[PDB]
Amino acid sequence: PLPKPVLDTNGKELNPDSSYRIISIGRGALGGDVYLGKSPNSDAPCPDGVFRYNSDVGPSGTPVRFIPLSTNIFEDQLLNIQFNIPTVKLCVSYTIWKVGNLNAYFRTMLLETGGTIGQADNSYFKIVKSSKIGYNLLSCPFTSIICLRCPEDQFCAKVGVVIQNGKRRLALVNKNPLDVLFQEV
Amino acid sequence: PLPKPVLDTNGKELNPDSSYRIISIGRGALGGDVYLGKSPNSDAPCPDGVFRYNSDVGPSGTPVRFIPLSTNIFEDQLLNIQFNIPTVKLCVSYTIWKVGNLNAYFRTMLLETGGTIGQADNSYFKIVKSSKIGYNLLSCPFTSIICLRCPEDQFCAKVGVVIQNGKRRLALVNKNPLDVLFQEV
Repeated sequence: PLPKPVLDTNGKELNPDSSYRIISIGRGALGGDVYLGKSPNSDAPCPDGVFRYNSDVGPSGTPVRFIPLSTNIFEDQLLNIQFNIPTVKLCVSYTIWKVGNLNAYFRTMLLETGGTIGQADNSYFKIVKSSKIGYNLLSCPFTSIICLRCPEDQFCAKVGVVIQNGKRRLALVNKNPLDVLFQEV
Repeated sequence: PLPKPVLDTNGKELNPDSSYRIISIGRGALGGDVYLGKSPNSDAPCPDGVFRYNSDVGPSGTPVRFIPLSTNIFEDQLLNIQFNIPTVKLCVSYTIWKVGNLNAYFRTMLLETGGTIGQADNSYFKIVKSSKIGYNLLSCPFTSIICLRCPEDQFCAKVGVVIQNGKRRLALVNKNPLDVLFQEV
């Protein structure tokens, strides 16, 4: 390869200082965009959970920006994600996407906000062409730990959805990842 | 291969209901056995940290047992580890080895007790021949999550040591893993 850029919904390359909604390929009740929601069982003072609505015949997603290593947004390269919105003074920190501690009930890690930019921690994701249609999100937590004999020595897993309190919570999964697209604003 | 068994310090295969000390190949202040210590900053009611002494000219390690998938203890197969000792009624749970949440200061996960047996969670380890001399411990957390294109789809990392409050705390590392041996009791 060369590095392959990630594309808008219209075809335009992704711009580090434009904001996009993550939208789902599914049409119907089988669809709904990514948004920032309050976690049913969080003790954070801010909304800190990454969900997606139950149907696309409702609100639009919360817009996000992407922050690559540098300098453009390519497929298959570590990058931060961050909801791009106004927030109360108390919540400015709870917008940068992050993957949380192991959750025993779901047997996986959930996506939340409260991460950090440009640090080898739990805030690094990847975009990749899906297998069905479009793109998938990947989570590469623990970049700062050698994954033995793994591609580029890194742990990576597919982003998908679990049902937490009847809402759709984004989480690391094994089957059925969330196929998505990126609609500029 | 066939499956290769793990050996005692005397040569005898490892027995699921015998207990061993994890001892270090280093001689001197360069040595010290694995033990169960109180974590300087834990809010657990029980000692819950996996350390190793600063010199071998001191106390002996806390003995452990091993619990394989089944039925014997081989190299390179998921297995639980558990300090095999008497405990107050309140602490019976804080003996089974486990790897903890990401620690931001050390940029890695630390070893603690409080795990569980026979469950695809944060309590699974592997034994493997080292590269220098003897054996190493491996940590395979998140067995219940597909590691993309990884050997057997699993995240694995080398067990080693960080210095937490001047004591030696076992942790996942990248270089210099802890070379160990197993001395029956």
